[PDB]
Amino acid sequence: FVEMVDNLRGKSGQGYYVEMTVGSPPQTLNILVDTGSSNFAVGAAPHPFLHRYYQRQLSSTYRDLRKGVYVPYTQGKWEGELGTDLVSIPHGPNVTVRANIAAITESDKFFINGSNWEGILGLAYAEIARPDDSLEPFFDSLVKQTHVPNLFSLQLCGAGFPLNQSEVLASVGGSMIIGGIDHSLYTGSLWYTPIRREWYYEVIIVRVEINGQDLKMDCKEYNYDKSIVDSGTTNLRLPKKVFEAAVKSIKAASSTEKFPDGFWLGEQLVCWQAGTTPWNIFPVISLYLMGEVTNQSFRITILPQQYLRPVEDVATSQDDCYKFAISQSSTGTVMGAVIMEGFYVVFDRARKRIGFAVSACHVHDEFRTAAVEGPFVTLDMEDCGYN
Ligand SMILES: CC(C)CNC(=O)[C@@H](NC[C@H](Cc1ccccc1)NC(=O)c1cc(C(=O)N[C@H](C)c2ccccc2)cc(N(C)S(C)(=O)=O)c1)[C@@H](C)O
Ligand SMILES: NC(=O)[C@@H]1CCCN1
Repeated sequence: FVEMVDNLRGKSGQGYYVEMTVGSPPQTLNILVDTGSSNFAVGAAPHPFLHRYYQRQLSSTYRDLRKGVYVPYTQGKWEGELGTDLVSIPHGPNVTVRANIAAITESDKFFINGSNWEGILGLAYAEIARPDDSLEPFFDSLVKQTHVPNLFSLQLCGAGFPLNQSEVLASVGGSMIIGGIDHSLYTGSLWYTPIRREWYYEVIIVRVEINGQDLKMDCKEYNYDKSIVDSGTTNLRLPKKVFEAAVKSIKAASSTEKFPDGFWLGEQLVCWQAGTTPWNIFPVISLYLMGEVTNQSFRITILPQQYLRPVEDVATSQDDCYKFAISQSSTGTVMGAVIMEGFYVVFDRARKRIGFAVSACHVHDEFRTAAVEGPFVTLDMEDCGYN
């Protein structure tokens, strides 16, 4: 799928987005790819952080549904008006689809200054779309209206170091292959875990390790409430109990250096002289997921290069600085960009499963690399899922 390879732009901490056009004549907009929601929405009125926005009055194909819509996210929220219009993806399959579109009229802490995206593409299921499950999500409309296979895959590429606005604009930020899988985006084998239920892209974690050492918690604690794959979330987010235990372990593994509590809470950056970041003192983190085969599991392992996110501390500073991107949640585990930047993730909706393979663009050093390995069968499974 050469045509779609490299169709994403973006950065760590900012958001990965794809170019789409809406209405007639086509209006071009950068749309954030978000597997943590199911609404297709675009800025539709002026906003400080928006360089452009959808102008319904200039689209001859716009259809006003005369209904309001409200969408609150873990971070940010917005309000808008529902309609439908023709939508296309310049660097995706060659099709045009009539889709539901939330025209954003008011928002709070949703749009990000300097992000370059103006809308969001909720790729999860109807069950969680607002106002309710009757508002057909975009991917669903795409599959019903075309011959595109009911599957998409994502490769989000972090850089390992900061990028200014010009570099971010002139750089490839990943690929979103619509309807298929591109072997050039990963190495090794693709391991699949079941989509537990079709609402969020829900999965079940069966074990967690920090540098091979078992966190040793009841696996229900790992999925307490739920565990999901969310490309629209920056961090690897963990339930309070798991988070406290994981952080105590990461601290113990990296104790040759002491960091303020603010670092561990993600409130302050840590910096080292240019090129001297001590990646090796930080542990790798492994999450074991249920396999498709009964009593079988596999694990995905990330490196500190995935969980210590680069941040530019000023313009002529000779320091490499980062923020700890693992934080706590009171709404289950959220495998955000920190996990996704390490793997090629296949959302196989047709077979209700998610595949993971080491990403061809994941960041690493000469000594360690991200990994996807299995199978494991000593595993004490299911009672791991929450109810
Ligand atoms: C179904 C829907 C009504 C609710 N579902 C969501 O809220 C889900 N998350 C999807 C939203 C989508 C979104 C929200 C705001 C701006 C852009 C997209 N994402 C978040 O809620 C979310 C986004 C962000 C975030 O900054 N996302 C940006 C755009 C981003 C940067 C880098 C990579 C990917 C995304 C952060 C966090 N934090 C919780 S954190 C500090 O732990 O990572 C959460 C999930 C938490 O259930
Ligand atoms: N995310 C990006 O901007 C990529 C990563 C390396 C340079 N381009």
